[PDB]
Amino acid sequence: MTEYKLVVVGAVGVGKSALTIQLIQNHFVDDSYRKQVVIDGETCLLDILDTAGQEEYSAMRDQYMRTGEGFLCVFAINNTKSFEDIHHYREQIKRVKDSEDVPMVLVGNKCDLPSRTVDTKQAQDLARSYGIPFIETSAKTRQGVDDAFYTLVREIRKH
Amino acid sequence: SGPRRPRXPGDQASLEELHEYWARLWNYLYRVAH
Amino acid sequence: GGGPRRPRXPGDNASIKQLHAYWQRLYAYLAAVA
Ligand SMILES: Nc1nc2c(ncn2[C@@H]2O[C@H](COP(=O)(O)OP(=O)(O)NP(=O)(O)O)[C@@H](O)[C@H]2O)c(=O)[nH]1
Ligand SMILES: [Mg+2]
Repeated sequence: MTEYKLVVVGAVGVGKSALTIQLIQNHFVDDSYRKQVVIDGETCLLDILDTAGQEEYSAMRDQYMRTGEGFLCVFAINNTKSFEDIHHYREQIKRVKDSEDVPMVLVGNKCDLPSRTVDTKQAQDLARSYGIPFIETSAKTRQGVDDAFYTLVREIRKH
Repeated sequence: SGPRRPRXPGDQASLEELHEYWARLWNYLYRVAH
Repeated sequence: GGGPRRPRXPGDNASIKQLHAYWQRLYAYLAAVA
């Protein structure tokens, strides 16, 4: 049973906390941060760090982030600004980790909303340039939630 | 409002209880870091 | 007797600095036992 430390980042209100709660507690409304899962037949223990949208620098927060082995970079598909911000988060992660090659997954959340401003192709394109997977999720319907986290674990294991 | 500090796990806690506590402490400390 | 030493939680009244230490030590302990 291997331990994985996963971190969820992204702009204010994209759904980081809703995704974590859906993964761990299996519900959505509009504490545990650990889950035992079985990925591809292997039992895995996941600890999740659910970060803040409003950045505030501290040496200690960077230390908590550095413990992360893989990162979900989340935007909301109805918030173009949060999509544009993904670059900020990706570069902050490479910087905390002092690595050019950190396991990451691009997550487009709130896909239950028919009114979106970021199209699937736009997001797939960005992920392609990063060399990382793109997964669409809805914390609301639970669509893609397991997939996003499991895919991140597979990404970590590509290292 | 404000972050809930996880309660100390106890000196005879199981490894799983410590693991659960540690993940909560990770998030708590992240939240309160100022 | 002992292998990796289990840290004690610094208490309900602990400072954030004490908990930050505990957080590192508990990480190390849990990793050392795995
Ligand atoms: N329709 C819909 N609403 C969602 C989804 N995920 C989160 N929300 C809603 O979006 C709002 C913000 O969610 P939240 O989980 O707090 O996001 P956050 O990224 O943790 N915010 P913060 O940066 O402030 O910590 C809430 O109203 C929540 O219910 C989703 O998939 N679909
Ligand atoms: Mg949140």
